[PDB]
Amino acid sequence: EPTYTLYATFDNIGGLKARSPVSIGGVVVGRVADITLDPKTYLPRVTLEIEQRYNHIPDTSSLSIRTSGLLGEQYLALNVGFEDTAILKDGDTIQDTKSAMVLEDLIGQFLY
Amino acid sequence: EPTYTLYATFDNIGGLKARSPVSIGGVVVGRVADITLDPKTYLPRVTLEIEQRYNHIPDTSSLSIRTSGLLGEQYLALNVGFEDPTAILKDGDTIQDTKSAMVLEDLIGQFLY
Amino acid sequence: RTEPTYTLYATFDNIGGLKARSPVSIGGVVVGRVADITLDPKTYLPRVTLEIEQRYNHIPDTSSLSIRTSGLLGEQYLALNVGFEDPELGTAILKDGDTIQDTKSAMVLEDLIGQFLY
Amino acid sequence: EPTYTLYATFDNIGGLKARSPVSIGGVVVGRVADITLDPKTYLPRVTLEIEQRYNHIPDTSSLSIRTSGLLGEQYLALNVGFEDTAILKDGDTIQDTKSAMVLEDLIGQFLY
Amino acid sequence: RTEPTYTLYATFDNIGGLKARSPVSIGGVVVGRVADITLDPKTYLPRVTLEIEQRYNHIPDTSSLSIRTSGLLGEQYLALNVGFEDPELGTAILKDGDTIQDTKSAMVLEDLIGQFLY
Amino acid sequence: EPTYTLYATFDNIGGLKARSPVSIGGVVVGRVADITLDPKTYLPRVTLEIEQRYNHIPDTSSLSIRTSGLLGEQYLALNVGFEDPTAILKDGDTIQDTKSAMVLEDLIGQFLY
Repeated sequence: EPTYTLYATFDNIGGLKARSPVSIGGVVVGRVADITLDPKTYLPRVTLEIEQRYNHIPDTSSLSIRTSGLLGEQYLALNVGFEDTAILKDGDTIQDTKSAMVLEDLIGQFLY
Repeated sequence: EPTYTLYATFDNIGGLKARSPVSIGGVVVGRVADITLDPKTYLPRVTLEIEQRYNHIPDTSSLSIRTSGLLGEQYLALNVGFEDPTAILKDGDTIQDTKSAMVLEDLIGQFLY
Repeated sequence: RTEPTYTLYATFDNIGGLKARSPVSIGGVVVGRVADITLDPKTYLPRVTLEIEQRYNHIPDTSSLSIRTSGLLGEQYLALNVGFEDPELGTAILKDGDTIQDTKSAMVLEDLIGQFLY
Repeated sequence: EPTYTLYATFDNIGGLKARSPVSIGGVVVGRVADITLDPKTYLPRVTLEIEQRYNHIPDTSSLSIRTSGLLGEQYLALNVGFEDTAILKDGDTIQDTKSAMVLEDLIGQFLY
Repeated sequence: RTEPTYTLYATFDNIGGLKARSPVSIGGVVVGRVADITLDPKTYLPRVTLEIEQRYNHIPDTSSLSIRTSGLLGEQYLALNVGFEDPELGTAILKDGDTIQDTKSAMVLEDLIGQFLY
Repeated sequence: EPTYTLYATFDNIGGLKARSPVSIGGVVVGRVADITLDPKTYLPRVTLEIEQRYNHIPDTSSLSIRTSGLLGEQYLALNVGFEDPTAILKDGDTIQDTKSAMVLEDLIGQFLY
């Protein structure tokens, strides 16, 4: 499958790494190609490669970083948004992101 | 065993994959043959193969995606529904009634917020 | 050589992870083995066949089976709970080919989570 | 080390098996030698072998069945009772026992 | 060849499972490595030496370190949190040999359990 | 490193064994050399060997038995106490202040009852 490039910035990518999958409905449609840290914002930017056969994904789509079972690996959940506006293609950015949970933040929540 | 085909659409199939089992009462009656994503709806469509000897399963039946123990693998729980004046499923029929895999992050967000 | 056994049957709603050769415990002591599991072609209910060591012959009908797990990531097993022997009436002893009417099906991790939350 | 025999009856021995240790203060002083089910009571009877160098253990002592960490193995916690009456030796019984927890009873407690 | 780095130091109360070669993450992206851990012969406090890739040169003094775990049975790592750059005053940039004053020590499983209960 | 001897008595040492470490601030400063059970008190007495380079540890110091992560192994957390007009520990000294291993069954019994 040829792929098209997508970019996304998160506050915290956590356990996500190069080769991590991109799922829709839990089906893998692509892969984290590279992770790097903005020289200026010190915020991580993910580069995605999405199989071409999933070409009709809207800009209103989002990404969440998630885990696969309890001790699972980290993956990216692409949530397909409503169409009315455009469609993503090599070089487009996903605006709407949700950062990995931080186990220590949940323990501090769950206690305090 | 020869098998008969069934189809079912979920919002989220999570860890379910090709060759994942189909259980009834925890007894394996079949296998996920293929998972693919609807070209139009971007919703996963599961193709099931059920051993023929389990032919009298009604339309009011459901599937849930479940895990086998805590760190288990994902499987499909077919719940045989009550039969009443609908029909019986056979090669090519669809199961309307589905329940998508749980998402660890949604349960933690529930349990906290 | 091997301990000779007697056959017992039970029907559950859901046997979960239980399989052929799974043990049968009393007070956590193994007294036998799941011999076969099969799914009724008509009731779509699993029927378990048990082999119990002969030396445990005085088990009453009022006895139960629960499907349980051995620790958190454990294997599945059958807990046979010995019921009380009533001298009033109602209360015999199980022998080759008897059925255990009182069963409890495997717990379903998804049902516990759905309970615990909703 | 030569050993002396001790016996004990529990309602439920759970995951305890032949060769399981007998700890005092978390120090191993002996071993489950055999487990068997009373022909009449259908209650498990444990046979223990205790290293001889621990000879001054009173009758008022108890046994609890416990687990070593979360996914640990099962062991027997011998709790040394007060002396005023006697001392255990080859063939004596420990009256005071506490049966293994049953994971399904704790889940039913924790929910209902 | 290898990315050249700059040295940073930090003192914690308790470094827990953190060891030499443990990573340093920003937003979960690795920017460096624990180079050495040693215990002050006088303060009996652990002092960590860090090597940060040069290409991350614009980190402010108001930045912090927390010792964290990667999933539940994970390995220990250092979360460097980039602080705000104040144009009023008080707020420089770290260079070879600077110290990170703001630290948070490893969590102690026994302290969480003692909290959660008592 | 040459080492200096220390002794300490706990109610329950749990999973702690010979060769278990002694940490300060999570830095290993020594090893459990031997565990044995007092012939009289039936209480476990731990013999510790501490690297000599950590000689200035006060009597008001404590030991706790702890676990390294959830499924971790057991180790001894030496907490250096505040020094005030007592003394310093050296080959043969005893640590009064101890905390015995947690017992999973006691925490579950707390958490429920």
